[PDB]
Amino acid sequence: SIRTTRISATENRETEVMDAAPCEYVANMFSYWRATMCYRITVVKTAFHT
Amino acid sequence: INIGNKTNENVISFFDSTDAETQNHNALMKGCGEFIVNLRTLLRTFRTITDNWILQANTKTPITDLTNTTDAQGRDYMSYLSYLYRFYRGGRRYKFFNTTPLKQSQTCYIRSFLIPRNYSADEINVDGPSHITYPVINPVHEVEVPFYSQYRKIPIASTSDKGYDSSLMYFSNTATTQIVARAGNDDFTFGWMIGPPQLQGESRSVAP
Amino acid sequence: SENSVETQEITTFHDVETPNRIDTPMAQDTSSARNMDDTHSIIQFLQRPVLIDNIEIIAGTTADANKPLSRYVLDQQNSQKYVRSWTLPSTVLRAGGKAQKLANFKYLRCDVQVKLVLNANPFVAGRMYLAYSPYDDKVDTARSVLQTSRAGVTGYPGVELDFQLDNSVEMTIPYASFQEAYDLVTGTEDFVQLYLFPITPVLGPKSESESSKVDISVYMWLSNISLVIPTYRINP
Amino acid sequence: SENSVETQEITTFHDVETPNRIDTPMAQDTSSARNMDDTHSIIQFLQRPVLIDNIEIIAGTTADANKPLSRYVLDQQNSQKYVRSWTLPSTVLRAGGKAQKLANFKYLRCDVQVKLVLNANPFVAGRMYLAYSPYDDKVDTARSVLQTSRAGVTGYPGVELDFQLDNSVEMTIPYASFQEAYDLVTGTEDFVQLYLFPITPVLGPKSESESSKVDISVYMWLSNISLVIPTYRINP
Repeated sequence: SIRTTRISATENRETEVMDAAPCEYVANMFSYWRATMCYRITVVKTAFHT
Repeated sequence: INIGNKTNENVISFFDSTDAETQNHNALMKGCGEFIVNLRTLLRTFRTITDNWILQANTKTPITDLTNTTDAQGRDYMSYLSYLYRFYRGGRRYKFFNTTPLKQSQTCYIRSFLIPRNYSADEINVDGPSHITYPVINPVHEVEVPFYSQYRKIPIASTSDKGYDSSLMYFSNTATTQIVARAGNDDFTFGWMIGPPQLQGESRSVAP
Repeated sequence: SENSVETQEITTFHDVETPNRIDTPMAQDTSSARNMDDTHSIIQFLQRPVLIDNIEIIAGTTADANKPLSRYVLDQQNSQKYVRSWTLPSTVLRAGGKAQKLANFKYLRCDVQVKLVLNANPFVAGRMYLAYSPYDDKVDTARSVLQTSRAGVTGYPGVELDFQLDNSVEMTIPYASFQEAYDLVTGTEDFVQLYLFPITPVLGPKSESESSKVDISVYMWLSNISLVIPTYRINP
Repeated sequence: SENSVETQEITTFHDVETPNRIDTPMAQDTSSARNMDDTHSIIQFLQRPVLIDNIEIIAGTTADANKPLSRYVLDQQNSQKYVRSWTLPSTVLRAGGKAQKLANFKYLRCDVQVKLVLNANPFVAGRMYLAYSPYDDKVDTARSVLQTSRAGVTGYPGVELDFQLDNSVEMTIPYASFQEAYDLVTGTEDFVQLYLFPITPVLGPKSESESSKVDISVYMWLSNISLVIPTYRINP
């Protein structure tokens, strides 16, 4: 996500702000990676949605 | 088939050629050599926390005049893993690399001492366990602060209590600008895991 | 020195001597694509289910998808009304990119599987019937499924397709032709020709702005296949 | 009743119950396409030799096909003169309809075979050399085969190609890349790049209307292959 502030009448600063999963947050330290990923997809449904 | 819900947890997998743990040894033996396992091992390597610290001549300076600033950034490994944890125990090894345009009409030397945490300059004594180097013959100041605490562990940025474990005081004679690097000692370790805060990217600052 | 007759896949050579062939010093293993997946044979590749059709029913209904099965069929104009018509195996071979993977072959001995994943809300009832009829558009007019009565349609082989009891059906449509081993080049295969009939009309509340949907899908894949003779052609 | 998780080739399902599947009463064997040929796997299918190139030499010669190998190469304009250039495996994969049979895969671990069937009259002599050079049009200029001397060209791996002694050569070009398992989708493979050099000029009687031909042909096929990851794309 990009944060846009003001400095002068015609100049701004766009600072990149990233989210960080704990798998992501460790990987920023290191350069090259290799990992078996996982994902747990959950549906938030009622008793009646199919 | 009835109206209701179950949980029936499914760990279903994709590609299943070989066991994962076997290929990771074979992949690092040809690409790395070194096999990084535990993050406790990264608190033993001296990463440079500053590039320049222009210290005014003849002043007993606590490192907390730099530590309160440089625990925000997370540039090293101590302050970058200050966000994934809450408590810590263990002493902090410090190394000081001299980068001063030295002058021959003086005899430059470096002292070091102990203060408890977050005291100011004049409100502590000077006779304690010391160390001394001479930067004409030895540019590196090789100092380790022990872990002399009242409590078994310390949370980060505590309340109005102060002076509850020990840290460094840095005394010189001349206006020596330096490099400061650090990591924890042999028994320095974090604990009590939480989730991580955010990260900051590039700040190119385009005009419109 | 005289006998150089070697054999490839389907190919043989005839030279004077073994033509002084050099090769690798030692065949050392390299990058690990073998360790990531096992090799999928061509008989293994024609057993992958494909998303063919996606049929949505609303009751409704203005359209032909909920005209129920006629009790009697008195004339060929008022033939039996259905949902869709799959003319096997000419549908299952073209879809899923299979025909661009069984090119340069000639004869095929397949068994078509059919599965219906079904997903409807609990407030909707009804029942369908999934009949197949071989040579249904080749035989004389009176013998087809589309000309017989409701007792004659249901008497064909198939499976019940109730909503609340069946969220999946497994039907095995056999190798049902008189010709040995289906031709592919200049193909006019169309042997078994599938159908989908609603027996009862789909039922829901007669007040609208309620959206009573059904949303059927169809999966097909081959089984017990044998793919034999190599050629140079194929139909596009 | 709760556990309906079945497995296709590379595909898994998740239903509430086993959806009341009906099938064939008895799976009786039918027409005998299995008895006429055994099924050819996809690793078996990428081992068929293909007729790629058909090179004819007449001595002659006005053309570049009998400029002999230069003893020295002093400048890049006067580079080394050759016959043809095969940029493997991008030649062997496109030809023989192989790329329309390894579509919907991703990674490949091949070894390219090369055979030269040769057929010339007894009244013609000469000698050629079949060198391969990996990354020959990727590395810096001085390291390619086309810029080195005659002793440097022949020092590359290859085989002698004399007429009267060799009517067939067998060369095994290995898996010679740094990337594990060649990419196919958005492919720029071109790793090993083959060549064909004449060492001596082809010799025959200097009186013409005699037709001293050579007529080389080239066969290539893959070996020790592993074809692993499934995708939906491919390059045309």
